[PDB]
Amino acid sequence: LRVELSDVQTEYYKNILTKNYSALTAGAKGGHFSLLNIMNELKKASNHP
DNA sequence: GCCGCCCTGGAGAATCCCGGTGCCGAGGCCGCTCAATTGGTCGTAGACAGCTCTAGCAACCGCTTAAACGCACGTACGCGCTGTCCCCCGCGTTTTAACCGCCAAGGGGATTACTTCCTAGTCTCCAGGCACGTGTCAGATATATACATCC
Repeated sequence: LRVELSDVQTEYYKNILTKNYSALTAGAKGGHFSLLNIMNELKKASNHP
């Protein structure tokens, strides 16, 4: 069963794939986003934001 | 009538202020002058691309087991109080040497300019030392088997 993505999933996917550390931080107080293992973060974004 | 004592006024000298002129610190100007700038040439340091192989990383598993953690108890030590005595501090007095200003000549060392030559950079060629891989060999280790012996 192939299902589409939400808007949050799509914006997280384009933020990870076109790396946007300033945009990926946004409202986070810590701001510690790790983009080592890009494809694992892509799978995490495809599963749940 | 003559002589001595108290009260009050104007002129001579000291002081504050201002102007003209000379001296100290600093900045503008000028002159030398050597090092930064400009322009041109060329070699190569590094950026870029490409392929191969190994380490790291996120997130999960499973097993073991030793380290971590929590708790209770107990007692040793940190800490506070008190005494005591001794040694350091404050002060007065006396000494003394640091400090500054002086010879007296001479050598050491910093510059400026010059000469010379030995030695280290550079280039070319070559060979052997270092790094890596492997065959072989002697010392260390484990067991197979035979002989003396106690029950």
